Amino acid sequence: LIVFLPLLGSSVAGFFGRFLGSEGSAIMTTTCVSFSSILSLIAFYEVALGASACYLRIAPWISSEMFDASWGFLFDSLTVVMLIVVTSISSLVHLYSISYMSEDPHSPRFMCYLSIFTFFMLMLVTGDNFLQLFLGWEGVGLASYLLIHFWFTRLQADKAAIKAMLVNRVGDFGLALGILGCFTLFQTVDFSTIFACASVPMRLNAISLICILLFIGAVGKSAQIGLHTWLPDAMEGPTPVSALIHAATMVTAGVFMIARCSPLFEYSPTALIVITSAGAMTSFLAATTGILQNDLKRVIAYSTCSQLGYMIFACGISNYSVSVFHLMNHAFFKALLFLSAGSVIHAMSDEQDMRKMGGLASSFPLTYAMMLIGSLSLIGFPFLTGFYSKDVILELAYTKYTISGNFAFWLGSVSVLFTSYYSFRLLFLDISRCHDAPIPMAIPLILLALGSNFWANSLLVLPKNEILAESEFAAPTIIKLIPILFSTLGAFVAYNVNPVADQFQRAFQTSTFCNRLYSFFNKRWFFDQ
Amino acid sequence: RRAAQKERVRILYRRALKDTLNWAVHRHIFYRDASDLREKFNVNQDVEDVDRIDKLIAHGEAEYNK
Amino acid sequence: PKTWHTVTGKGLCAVMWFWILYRAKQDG
Amino acid sequence: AAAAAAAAAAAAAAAAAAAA
Amino acid sequence: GSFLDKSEVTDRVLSVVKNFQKVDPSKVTPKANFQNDLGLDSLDSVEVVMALEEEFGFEIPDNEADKIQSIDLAVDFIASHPQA
Amino acid sequence: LSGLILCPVLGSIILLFIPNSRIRLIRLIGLCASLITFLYSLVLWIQFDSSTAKFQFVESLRWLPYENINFYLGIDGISLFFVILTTFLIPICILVGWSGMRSYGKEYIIAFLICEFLMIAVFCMLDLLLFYVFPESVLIPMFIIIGVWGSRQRKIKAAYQFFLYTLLGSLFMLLAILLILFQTGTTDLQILLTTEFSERRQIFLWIAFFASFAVKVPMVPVHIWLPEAHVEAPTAGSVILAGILLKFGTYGFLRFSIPMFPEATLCFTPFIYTLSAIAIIYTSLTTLRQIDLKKIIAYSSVAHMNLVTIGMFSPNIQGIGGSILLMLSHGLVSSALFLCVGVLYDRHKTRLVRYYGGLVSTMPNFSTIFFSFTLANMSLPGTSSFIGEFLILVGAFQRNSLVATLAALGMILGAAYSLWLYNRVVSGNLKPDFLHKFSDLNGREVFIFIPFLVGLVWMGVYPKVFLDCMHTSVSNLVQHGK
Amino acid sequence: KHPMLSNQMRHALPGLGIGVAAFCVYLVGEQ
Amino acid sequence: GIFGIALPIIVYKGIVKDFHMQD
Amino acid sequence: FEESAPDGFDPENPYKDPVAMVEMREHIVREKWIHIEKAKILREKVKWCYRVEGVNHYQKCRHLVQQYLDATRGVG
Amino acid sequence: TQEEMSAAKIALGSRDMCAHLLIPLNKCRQAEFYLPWKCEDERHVYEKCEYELVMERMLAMKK
Amino acid sequence: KWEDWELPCYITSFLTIVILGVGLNAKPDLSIETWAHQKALERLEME
Repeated sequence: LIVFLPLLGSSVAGFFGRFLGSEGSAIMTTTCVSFSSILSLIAFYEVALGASACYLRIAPWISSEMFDASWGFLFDSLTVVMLIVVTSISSLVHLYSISYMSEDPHSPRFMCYLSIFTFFMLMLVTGDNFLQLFLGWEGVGLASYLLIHFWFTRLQADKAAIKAMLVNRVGDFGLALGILGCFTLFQTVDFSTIFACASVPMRLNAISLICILLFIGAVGKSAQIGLHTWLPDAMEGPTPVSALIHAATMVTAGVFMIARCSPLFEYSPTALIVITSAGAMTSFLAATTGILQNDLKRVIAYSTCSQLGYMIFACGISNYSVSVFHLMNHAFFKALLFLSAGSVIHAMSDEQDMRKMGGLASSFPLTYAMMLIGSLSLIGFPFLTGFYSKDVILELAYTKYTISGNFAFWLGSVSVLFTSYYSFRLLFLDISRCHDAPIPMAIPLILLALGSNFWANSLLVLPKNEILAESEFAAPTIIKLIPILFSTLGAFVAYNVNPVADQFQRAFQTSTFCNRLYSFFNKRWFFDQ
Repeated sequence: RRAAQKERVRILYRRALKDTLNWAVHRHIFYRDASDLREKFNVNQDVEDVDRIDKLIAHGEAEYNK
Repeated sequence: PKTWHTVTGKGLCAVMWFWILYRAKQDG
Repeated sequence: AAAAAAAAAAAAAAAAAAAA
Repeated sequence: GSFLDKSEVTDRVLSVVKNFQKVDPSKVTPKANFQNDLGLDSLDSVEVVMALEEEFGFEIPDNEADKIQSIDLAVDFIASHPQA
Repeated sequence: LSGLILCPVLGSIILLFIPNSRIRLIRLIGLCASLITFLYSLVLWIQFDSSTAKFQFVESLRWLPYENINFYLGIDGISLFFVILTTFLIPICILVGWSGMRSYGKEYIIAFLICEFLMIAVFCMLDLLLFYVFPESVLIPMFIIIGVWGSRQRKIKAAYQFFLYTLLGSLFMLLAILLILFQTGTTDLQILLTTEFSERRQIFLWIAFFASFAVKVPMVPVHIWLPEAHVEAPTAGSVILAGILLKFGTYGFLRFSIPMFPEATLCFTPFIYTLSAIAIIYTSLTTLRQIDLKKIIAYSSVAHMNLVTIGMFSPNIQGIGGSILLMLSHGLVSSALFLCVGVLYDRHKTRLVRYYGGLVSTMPNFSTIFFSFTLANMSLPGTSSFIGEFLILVGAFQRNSLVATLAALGMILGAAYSLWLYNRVVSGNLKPDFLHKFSDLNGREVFIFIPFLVGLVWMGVYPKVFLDCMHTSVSNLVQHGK
Repeated sequence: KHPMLSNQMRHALPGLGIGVAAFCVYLVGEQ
Repeated sequence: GIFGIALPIIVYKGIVKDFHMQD
Repeated sequence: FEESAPDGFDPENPYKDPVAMVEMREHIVREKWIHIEKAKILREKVKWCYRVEGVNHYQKCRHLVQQYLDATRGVG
Repeated sequence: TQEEMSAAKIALGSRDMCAHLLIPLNKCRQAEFYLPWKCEDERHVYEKCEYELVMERMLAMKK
Repeated sequence: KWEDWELPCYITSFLTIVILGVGLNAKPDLSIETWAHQKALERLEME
C-alpha cells in the first residue's frame, strides 16, 4: 500500500477526530477537549513525496467480470511524476488549511472531505485502466462539490451551485459514455496495444466520436468558460479549496486521462483537430472576454480559464508531454498565487480597508512577497516559461496556420496581452499587524517558491517516437522575438493609473446595455442564451 | 417625499462612488468624482413638485446606472 | 518573518538573476 | 489510528511483498 | 485586542463626528448631532455616513440611513452591529 | 434447506400463542426468530456452488397430484441473494420497532405481519403458478403493514382506478400463466424453460406477464402507486416496499420473461428500452415538482428500478449482473434512505419537508449517514450502486449505445436532484419550531443502519462474492436466450 | 501603514540594489 | 412534447433497427 | 467444478430432449466461458507482453495482440 | 541497426532521419540520477545535429 | 456498549453481528472462473 494513505487519514479523521482528544494519534485521548486536527493526515501523508522510479506492480480492486482485478500502475514516464505532483499539492493545501482552518467547527469534516478529494484524484492518477479512473473521476466531481460549500455562509450560493454541478455530472457522463463505447469496441483494459487495435479501423464513424466523447468528459469535469462549474461559487469556500479544484480536478485530472489515453487520441487525427479547435477557441475566448473583471479573489480563476484553455489546446495539438509539463509547472505557479490570494484574504480577515497602491502589492511580508515572483514567472517570460511550454508549441501553431489557412487564431493564440492585463487588474485593485502571513501558512509558499530540466526537455528522455516528432519543426523563428513584445505591452501598459481605454465604461453608440457579455460570461457563459 | 427621501435620495452616493471607483485604483479620480456626485445630488431636489422630483430621481437612477 | 531570518531569507533575488544570465547565455 | 496506521503498514508491507 | 463596550462604540461615534467637512468639531458631539447644531442635509448626512462607514459600524442597512439623525444613534449602531 | 427453510412461519405461529402485554418477550423472541432465519439464509449463501445450471437446494411437496404443480424451491444465482436481502432487511423492520410501549401499534401484530417469509417463498418459488400466488399474496400483508401502523396522510386509500388496473394487470398475467401451463402441461420453471412456444403467442404471453410486472415494476404509464403508497407507509413498511416489493417485478422479468420467451424478448427489447428510459427521465425531472421527501426517495427508486429494467434486457452477463446488483444495491440504498426519512419524520414528528432544518445541530451523525446513503442513491462511483449501474450501462456491450444515451439524462438529473435534496434537507441554520428537542440518534438506530452501510461498502469495493455465485446461472439463462 | 505605501517601489524587489551587486560579484568570480 | 418523446423513443428504437440493417 | 464436454445426445432440433437440451445449454455455456477466459488469459498475456518490452511496449507483440483479438470477430 | 537499436531506445527512433548518436546520450541521461549537470557536450552535439536536421527539414518544407 | 445494561436487549443483534463477521469466505471455489483457469488453462497447454 502506497497510494491509499490519504484515504486512511480521511477515514480516521472522519470519526475519531470528534471522539479522540488532545493527541488522537494513538494515545492521550480527551485529556483536554479534542482540538483534533489534520496532524494524523500530515504525519501519515508526507512520506509519499519520496516516490522515485523503480518497477512497481498491481493490487486487487473491484473484480467485476468483464473487468480485471489486480489494479494499480506500472512505471513509465508519467506515473511517479503525477504522483509526486499531486501529493505535493495535497500537502500544500493541507498545511494551508490547518492555517486557514480552526475557526469553523465543520473544519474536521472539511479537511476530511479535502483528503477524500485527494484520494479520488489519486484513484484517477493511479488507475491502471480507465474504470478506476472513472471511479476517481466522479469522485473528484463529488469532491469538488463537497469542498465548494464548506464555508456555507450563503445558501443561494448552493442554490446556484446545484445547477452548476449539473455540468460536473454531465462531464462525468461524457466520460462514462466514452468508456462504455471503448469496451463495446476494445473488449479490454490495457492501454499499451489498444492503439494498435483501434488505430487500424451509430454514425459508424465511431472511434473518432469515442475520442471526442472522452474530450467532452475531460472538459465537462473542468470549469473554464462555458463548462465552468466552479467559477461563480468557489471562492466563498476556502482559498486552498479553489486552488485544489482549479489546479487538480478542473484540468489536471481531466488531462491525465487523455494522456493515459494519448495513443487513443493518436489513432484518430480527426479527434486531434477537434481537440485543437475547441482548445484554441476556449483559450482565445476566455482570455478575450476576460476584460474588466472587478474583484479581489476570483481573478485567479479569471486567469485560470485561459491559462488552461491554451494547455488543453497543447494536449490536442499532439504535444501531450509538453502540455503535461506545462501543467505541472502551472499548477506550481498558480498554487503559489492562490496561496498569495489566501494570504491577502486572511489580511481582509484581519482588517477591512483597501490600501493606497503600496499595500495592494505587499503588507511588507517577505514570506508572502513571492507573489510577484510567482505571477511574473507565470506570465510567459523566457525565465522558465514563455518559449517554454507556450511559444514553442505556438511556433507549431504557425505551421498549424500553414496547414489550415486562417491567419487570425494562431497569430494571436498567445494571450499574454489578456493574461498580463487582468493579472495587474488583480495586482492592483482599521490597522492590522505587520505579521499577517502566519508561519504554518507561509512554509508552504516558501517551499513552493523553491519549487519554481529533464522534463522541460522532452525530446531528450522520449526522443523521436513514430508520430511524436515535433518541437523545433520547419518554423520561421520569428516567434522567438514577436510575442515577447505582446508580453512587454501587457507588462508596461498596466503601469498607468487608468489601464482601461477611456469611454469603454459606457457602451458604444448607446444601444442596449444587456448585450455586453458581463451577464453572459459569468453564468454558464450564456453564449447562445 | 421630496425632502424626506434623505435616506433614499442620499443613499446611492457610496454606490456611485464605488461603481465609479471600480474601474481603476481611482483614488484621486473617483474621490473627486464622489465629492462631485455629492454636490450633484445636493444641488438637486430644488423643485417642490412630486412630478419634477420624480424626474430628478429618475436622473439619479440613470446616473447610478453608469 | 523573523528579522534575522528575513535578512538571509530573500537571498537578494541573486539566484533568479543567475537563471536570467544562464538563459541569456543560451540565447544567441 | 497512528499505530493502527502502523498495523496497516505491516499489512502494506505484506501486500508489497505480494507485489514483490 | 480589546472588546467593544459602550464607550468603545462612543469612541467610534466620535470618529464619525471627526468628519469636519462642513461641521464644527464642537458642534458635532455624541449628543450634538450634525443636523442639530452643525447643519446637515441629505448631502451632509450621507457625507457623515460615507465618512463613518469605513471607520465605524459597517453593518448599517441602506434603507434606514437617515434613521440615525444623531451621533448617539451612531454610537448605538457601533454598539449593536456585528462588526466593531 | 429442508429444515432451516420455515423459520419465520414457525416463529410467527408459535409466538401467536403469546399475547403477552409485557412487550419485552415478544420483541426479543420475534427478533431472535428473524435473526436466525437470516442466519440460515446466510449459511445457505455459504452453502452455494457457483457452477451449476441446476438450482442449489431444491425441495418440493405435492400440491395437486395431476401435473404436480408443487412447491418447487430453487435458489440458484439471483434468488440466492434475493432471499438473503429479504432476510437481511426483515430484522431491520423488526429492529426499527423497539419502541417502548408500542401499544396501539400492537407489537406482536406487526411482528407476525412482517415475519411472513412469503418473499422468501416467491424468490425461491420456481413454478410460476405458485410463484404468481406469492407477489400478489404479499399484498395482503403489505396492505396491513402499509396502513394499520402506517402514517395517515389521507383517508388511507390508493388511487382506486389505478389500483383496479394494478390488480387487473396482475390477473391478466394469471391468464398468461395458465395459457403456458396448459400449453404443454409444463408445471414448473425448468420445463417452461425447456419448452418452446409459438412466436405469435410468445409476444402476447410476454406482454401479459409484463402487465402485472410493469405494474410491480414502476414504468412510466403505471408507477404512481409508489409515492402514494410510501408517504402513507410506516417506517418499516417502506423499508420492505423499496427493499423487496420492487425487486418483485424485476425478478419476475428475470426468471419468467427473458429465458421463458426468447423470441418475444428479442422482439420487445426496444419497447422496454424506451419505457424504462422515459420513466427514468420523468422520475428524474419530477422531484422538481415533488417537495415531499418520501415521494422524492420513491421517485429515485423508480429511476433506479427502470435502470434495472434497461439492464435486464441483455444477453450480456455483465448486463443482467448489473441489473441484479442494482437490485441488491437498491434494496440497500432506497431502504436505507427510507430508514433515514423515517428517523427524520419521527425525530421531527412533522410531515412537511421544508421543516427539516438545522440537522447538523440536532442530529449531525444523521447528516453523515444520510450523505453516506444519498451518495449511493445517486450512485457515487465506488459505492455498490455504481458497480450495479455501470454494469447496467456496459449492458450496451453487443449493443450500439443508444439507450445509454437516454440513461444519460436519467442518471445525470438523478444525481443532480439527489444532491439538491440532500442540501435542501441539511441546508442552513434554518431554526425550526421544535422547542430545543434535539433527538440524537439511538445506539440501536445506528445499529440498524450498520448492515446497510456494510453491505453497500463490501459490494462497492468487492462485488466479486456477488457476481460470482451468479455468473453460472445468468450465463445459463443467456444461452437459453441464445 | 503609510511608510509601506511610500516605499512600495523600493520593496517591489526585496534587495534590488544588493542583488545586482551580488550578481556582479558572482560575475567577477566566474570570470 | 411528451408524445414527442414517446414517438422519438421508438424512433431511437428504429435507429437500433437501422444499425441492425447496417450489417 | 467437474463437468464433461459431451452434452449427451442433442440433435439440432432441441424440443425432443429437454434433458439433453438443458445439458447443451449448461455446458455450451461452459464452452462460452472457455473461450471468454481464453480471451482473458490472452489479455493478461498482452499485459505480459507490455511488461516484458517496457521500451517498445507496443511493438514486438502488437500483431500477436491482433491474434489475441481474433478471439473476437465481427467488430462492426 | 534495427534489432540492436530496439534496445535502450524507443523503436529505433527515426530510421530515415538516422539520429545516429543516441548511444552515449541516453546512457548519460539514465546511468546517473539525471541531475541537471549530467553532460553538456553530448547534449549540445545532439542539439546541433537536430539543428541541422531542422535546417534540412525546413529546406524540405521549401517546396 | 454496556453488555450488562441490556436495556433494549441488543445482545441478540450484537451476537448476530459477530456471527456475520465469522461468516468467512469458506474458500468454496467451485466457480466458473475457478473452473475456467483449469479448463482454459488446459487449452493454454494446447499451445
